[PDB]
Amino acid sequence: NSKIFSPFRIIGNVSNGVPFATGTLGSTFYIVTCVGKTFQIYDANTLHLLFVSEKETPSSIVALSAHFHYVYAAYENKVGIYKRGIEEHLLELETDANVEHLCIFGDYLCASTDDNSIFIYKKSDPQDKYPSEFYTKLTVTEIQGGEIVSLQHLATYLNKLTVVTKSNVLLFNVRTGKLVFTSNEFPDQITTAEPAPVLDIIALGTVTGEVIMFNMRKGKRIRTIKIPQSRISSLSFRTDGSSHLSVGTSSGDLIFYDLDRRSRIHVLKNIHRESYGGVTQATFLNGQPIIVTSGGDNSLKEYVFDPQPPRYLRSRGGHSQPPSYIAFADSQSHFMLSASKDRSLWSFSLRKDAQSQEMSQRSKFPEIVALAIENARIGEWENIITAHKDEKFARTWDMRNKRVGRWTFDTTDDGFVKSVAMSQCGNFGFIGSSNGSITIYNMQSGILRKKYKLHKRAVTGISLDGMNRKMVSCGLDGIVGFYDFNKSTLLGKLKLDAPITAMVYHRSSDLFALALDDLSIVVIDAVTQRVVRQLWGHSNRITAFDFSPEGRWIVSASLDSTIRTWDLPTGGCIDGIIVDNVATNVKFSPNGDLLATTHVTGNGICIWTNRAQFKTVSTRTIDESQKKLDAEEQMNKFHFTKQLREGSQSKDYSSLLATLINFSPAAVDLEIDEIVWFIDALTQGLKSNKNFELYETFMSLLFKAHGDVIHANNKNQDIASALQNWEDVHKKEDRLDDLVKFCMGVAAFVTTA
Amino acid sequence: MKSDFKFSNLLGTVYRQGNITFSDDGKQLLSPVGNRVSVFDLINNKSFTFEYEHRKNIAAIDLNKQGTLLISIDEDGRAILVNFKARNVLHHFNFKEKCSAVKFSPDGRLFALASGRFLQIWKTPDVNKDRQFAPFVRHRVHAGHFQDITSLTWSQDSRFILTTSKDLSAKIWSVDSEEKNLAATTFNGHRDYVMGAFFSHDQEKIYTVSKDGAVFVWEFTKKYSWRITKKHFFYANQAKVKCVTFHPATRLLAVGFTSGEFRLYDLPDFTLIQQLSMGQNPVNTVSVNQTGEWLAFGSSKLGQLLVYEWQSESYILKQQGHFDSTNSLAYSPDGSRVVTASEDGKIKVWDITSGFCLATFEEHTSSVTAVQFAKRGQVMFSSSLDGTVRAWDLIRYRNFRTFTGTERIQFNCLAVDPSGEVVCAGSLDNFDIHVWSVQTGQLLDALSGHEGPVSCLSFSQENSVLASASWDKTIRIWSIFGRSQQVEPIEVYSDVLALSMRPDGKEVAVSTLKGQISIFNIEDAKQVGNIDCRKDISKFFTTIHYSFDGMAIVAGGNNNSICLYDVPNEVLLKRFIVSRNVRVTSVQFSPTANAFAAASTEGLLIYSTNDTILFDPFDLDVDVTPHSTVEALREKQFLNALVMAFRLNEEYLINKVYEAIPIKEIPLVASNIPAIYLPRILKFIGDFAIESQHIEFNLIWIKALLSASGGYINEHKYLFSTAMRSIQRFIVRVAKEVVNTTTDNKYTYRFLVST
Amino acid sequence: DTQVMRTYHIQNREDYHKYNRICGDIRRLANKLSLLPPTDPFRRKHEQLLLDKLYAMGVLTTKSKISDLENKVTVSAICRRRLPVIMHRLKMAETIQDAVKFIEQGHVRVGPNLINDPAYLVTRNMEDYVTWV
RNA sequence: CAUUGGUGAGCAGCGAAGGAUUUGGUGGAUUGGGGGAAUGCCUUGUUGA
Repeated sequence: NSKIFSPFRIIGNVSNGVPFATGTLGSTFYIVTCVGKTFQIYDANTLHLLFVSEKETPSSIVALSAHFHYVYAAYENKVGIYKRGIEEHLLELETDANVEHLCIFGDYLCASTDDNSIFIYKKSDPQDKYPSEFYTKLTVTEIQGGEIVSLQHLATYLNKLTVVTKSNVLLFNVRTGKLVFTSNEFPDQITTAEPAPVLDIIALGTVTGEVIMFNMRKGKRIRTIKIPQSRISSLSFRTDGSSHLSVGTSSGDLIFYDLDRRSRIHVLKNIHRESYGGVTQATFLNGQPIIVTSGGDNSLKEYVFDPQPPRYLRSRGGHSQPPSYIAFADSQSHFMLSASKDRSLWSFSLRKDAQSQEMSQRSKFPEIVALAIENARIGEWENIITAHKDEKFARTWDMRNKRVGRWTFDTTDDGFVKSVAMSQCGNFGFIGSSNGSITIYNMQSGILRKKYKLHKRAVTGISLDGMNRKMVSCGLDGIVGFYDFNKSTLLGKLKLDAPITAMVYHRSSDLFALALDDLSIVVIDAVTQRVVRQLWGHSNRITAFDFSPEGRWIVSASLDSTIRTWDLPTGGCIDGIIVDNVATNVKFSPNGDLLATTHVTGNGICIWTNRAQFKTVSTRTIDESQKKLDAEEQMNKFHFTKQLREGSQSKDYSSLLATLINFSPAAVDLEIDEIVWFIDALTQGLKSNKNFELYETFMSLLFKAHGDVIHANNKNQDIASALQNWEDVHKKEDRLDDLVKFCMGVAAFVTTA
Repeated sequence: MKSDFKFSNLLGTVYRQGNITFSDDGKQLLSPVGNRVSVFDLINNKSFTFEYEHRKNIAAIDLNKQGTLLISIDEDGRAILVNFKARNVLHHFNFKEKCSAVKFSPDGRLFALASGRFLQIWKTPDVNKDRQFAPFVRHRVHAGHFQDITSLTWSQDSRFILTTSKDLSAKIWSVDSEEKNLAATTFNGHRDYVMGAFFSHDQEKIYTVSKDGAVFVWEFTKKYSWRITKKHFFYANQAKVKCVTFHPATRLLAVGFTSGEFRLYDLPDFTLIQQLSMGQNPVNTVSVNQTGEWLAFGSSKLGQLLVYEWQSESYILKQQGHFDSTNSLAYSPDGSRVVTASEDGKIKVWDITSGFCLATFEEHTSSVTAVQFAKRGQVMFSSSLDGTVRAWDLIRYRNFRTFTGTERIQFNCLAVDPSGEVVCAGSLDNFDIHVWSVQTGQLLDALSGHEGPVSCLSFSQENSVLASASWDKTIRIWSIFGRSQQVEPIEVYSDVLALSMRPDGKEVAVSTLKGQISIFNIEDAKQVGNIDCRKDISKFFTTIHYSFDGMAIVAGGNNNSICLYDVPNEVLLKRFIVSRNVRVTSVQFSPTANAFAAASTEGLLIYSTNDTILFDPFDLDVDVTPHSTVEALREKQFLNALVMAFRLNEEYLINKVYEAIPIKEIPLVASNIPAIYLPRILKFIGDFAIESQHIEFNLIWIKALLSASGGYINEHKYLFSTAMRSIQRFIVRVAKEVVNTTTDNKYTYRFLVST
Repeated sequence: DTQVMRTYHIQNREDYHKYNRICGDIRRLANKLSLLPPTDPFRRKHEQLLLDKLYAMGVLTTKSKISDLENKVTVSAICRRRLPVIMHRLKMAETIQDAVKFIEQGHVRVGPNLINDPAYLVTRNMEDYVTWV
């Protein structure tokens, strides 16, 4: 529907809170993490971006499952059987209830709903790829047990399903639908269950910190573990020979407990945010001492046991809160800097791996109001200036080392940092305080170099030309400050009707647009020191606006859900993009290809595609709520007879001229009376006011090959009648040479003079 | 300027080893090179795309049936997808390893990969966009084999697979699991290694060849089996089949060898049409026309970089050279023509703006160190290490003189006067510069004034002052046409290799003994000194040039980029060349002021000044609508229509508002235009003139505009000199074209009176 | 032989095998031109044409005679033409191995160019241009 | 006479309940000539079986 951009992809998503799946990849494993209406498939040992869902679901996926080479996605009444991200099959359950948990064993599919009804599916053949046929329906009445917590299956339990409830544990014979075992009423509500690699024993983690080692054959406890003040969220067992216990908590802590020696080994302290659920799923590797933890904080972590406390191995994560301010880190369109209000500092890759890395602050830094980035001085010194909320200093950063700088930048006027800027050469930083002072520092040595004070209110945007000559500024007292960078002279100032909130500057055209409080966009030519453009139509405040790299477009993002493309050669709005999740940041790529938009909801970054293969479009607003090759070809260094007889009776040589001008260098063709009608074609060709460049060729080849046939040794025959019809308009064609003598002679004179 | 500067063309067609393929149209030529990918046409050769994501040096390219799906394959073995204009719509990481064979389906539906020791079939999507993490979906796999697939043939049905591998077996696979003839029948019985297997399009004949030049044809019969059609036993060729291809006419074979020849064969007769040997350098790749009219073949990097087009009736259609690395460039007095200097000892002529190589000159005993013209155009010159320096003509084919007379093996630098009267040459190890006459070649006086070796020789447009840079921390000024010599200035730092001059005789730039670049006047007052060279993959200052507009300089070292500066202190741009393993050795500017030069091991030439980027010359949006106000100014007020038209920079507007107005209004508008709207349209009109066929049209424009302010543009030179060049080249090129046909049509009627 | 490799500290034995063939190219060429009658001006001129090249090549440092072509042409004359061998002679360096390591970590500048190749060959006349860093 | 080299003591300022210096492993990203025969060989002829 949009006339420039198309929704392209979202970068910055790892997890959402759904417990991950794990499956077999030959000998290693794969991990299925959820995004929402999308999921992601990763390596176990190396965590490479392997696969993704090729098509979005109608709603968010509730439960994830991983069979040997298959991924089973649970939503509204449908489960997608996928392989390698590709939809191989889709079951629709015969209900309107919502699917909660799944279980797969032998030849079975277990599909639990929120109405305590489970649909059991069976394979037609045991060598089939998947169950597809409705076998039976079981219903759990309230007199049989509580609400179903999970669906599990222990060792040696053929045709028997473990359905754990809030009140008791149920054991079914799914070949018959019979409940072969019911357990007693349990005092504590069960939140987490886990299969054991030992026979007939299931773990039952309660709502409080109690682990119930529960026998399934006899139906009794042997052991329970009392944890003071914890809600058990995830449980996993070390299956490399050592019998241990991991206890996920809602706090984000992970409790390492030893089973045989009866001791608490360790606890990981707040590796996931308790506000985002804490540890949603924690799973050891089968035969390896590596546990992988997930949370609702857009991250996943990995931990190893070095043969002992665990060791932090590697992790892949993003911002836990939706992004606030971003910047393209390179013109090669590979890296970016992203900063959100979760006090995190991430830097993203844009290639097929799409990897990420959080910047090193080496308890977080306060959240960020402004960014300043360049690409000329990576590795040589610091290249990032960050403006934090409620701080009187700025923080420098190195993109090369991914590590914080050595220089904090005090405003020296008792005011908070409100606008940061950098020079294109990467030498000087420009900061504008909340009191109005703008200091120039040296990015190599961190020194005070220069200080200005003209604004009496907070400085909201600072820039400089790429020639490092004229420095522009905008303040809340309506002031637009024009400085010389070489001197300290006030070159100019302009006063507007509204205070200015942001300054974005186009360097290679020396224009800068300004978001004002009067809902207008003031684009300014800097060399004139003149307000030149102003844009109207935005009903609400604009927070993000950026220049097209060719300087022709400005797409802006406003609070009234308007993302409008603005064409500068006409000064009007040519496109408006009306969304439901409004973009907090719109950022033009250095190449003319992509767009970086961060939104209100969603921790990832939607990238938008300008098609850029064509356009001539100009439609409007508000909607839904050669020439030398032939003459060079003339010299040689080493049918149509219908048409001449049709033109023999009439004026029909435009078609023959079309065949000659189409193809066929006709020195060989015109060799195979008729030449009189050819001269008739020459006069009709001279009748038009075009193609005389071909006419010169035709008359020339007429002289060359058949000039003896023209000669005929006794002239003034009927040939000289048609030639007499030729020379008189040849004299009309003799005018053109003196014009060329004028042009070449005057150009030669001014060449001399 | 403020333009984007990049290569939409290059220097040299094929410098590294690559494949070869035509288009489906037959009027386009796909000519790859080892590092990047460029697409050509038949007439008016232009570099179309630039696919560069390679870190290893090989490339494979083919289109499906309509030329919109284009790939390249390096040794890394991943896929890039561009439409027509190097967009990189899809960046599909395919593998870590390379691929031996790869082929589309002829219906454009399926896709064929041969790697490892297996077979991989992938989905071919239509004309679309990105948004795909994996746009390629597996259709089928076919397993197993014994080892890696060496060659591949398909079917017109797109359901049959006839292939061969290193295991001397021609295996068979069904595409859509149809099991065509229910078998995977391998064809064997070969005495030597099978180089090529090709399936005939009649569904009847089975073509096989082995490396001994023996051809075996088998039948489509699966008593009831595939029997023999024909056998061969050649033991007299003593060669190896390097490349083999089959014709769509299904009648001929074209065989390329390691021996440096190319042999023609007929399939039912098994006869030699003709063999063509041109040397010992082998033919690497070969491509066939889709109807088989023209015959082209690729060759190795160590062999020939020379690819020749051919026919079925044995005559060459297109020839090309491009031997080893470029040492220097030289701009023609019209600038459209480009000569090359190389290590071989040859100088080659290249109108590479249209791709053509007309001729060359070859009299050298050793390599060439520099090339330079004379602005008269009558003569160009050779600066080589041959022991002499010889003079040359354009199209008359005569070495005028070889200038020498002392024992010398190394002639490094050179300078001439603009009059062409005297030529001075700087000897490297000998501390003497030698003058030579245009009359006979006389050595009148010898100039022993040096204590270090010379490094640059540059003469001014003022034509009174010779500038020289030597390797002794001393800059040298000289006068010949007066009565004496001038006291040479003393530099502060820096033995100088690279020197640059203004064509006014006032501004002079020196490269220091490091990455600092300092410029100064004729009164030796230093204007700028530019900071050292960055960019680790130690300092270089090897080449420098003062731009012809007089507002910029271009700096070149050898750290794989190029640097841009203006007359004030600052950097204009820095353009880095992305390449894996010195780069720059000669920099000068174009006389038409559209690009500049760069001599390298690779060879890359143009800098692409563009107009699609929006500019604001004279506050454009005071003229509010760019269309309706113009449509108002096409009825009335033709003076303001052009003043409004210059403030815009949309060429789809410029041709129409420039076209619409009548003839009589043209001298009036030429009379009343301001002088600040002038140089860009007088610059643009010369490049715009060469394309269109409205010559009398622009002719009446440039007579009035040229007659309008001749004294002012005579007062405002160094810009209207360049625009003057850009129009004068069009003037003489059309002029010599139309005068000849004017006289050859003129004499006819008097000859009619004769006899 | 073996100690000549040890004294000159050559990286490869095949590098010794290269220059023996390069000497062997000269030596049979020294033979065939010597197998001529003495009255030939072709013979007398072209011996001098070969000698005058090899002076500036640095193989014949001093001025030599006709019979020294059979004599003075050795592999070791080529082995002295290497870069660190020349470097040790003019006494800006200190040992043989010290001349090696400065080319290794890059402290030698020959004229305007930086050179770090260990197999660099030095002529008789270009040797004035080796500068420090 | 030179806050001249080294050594050691003390004070101002800067921080305050620790600071400074070094090293190891693990994890990720990124890269041949000249002569020669009795004698061996090659090639050709020859002798009979």
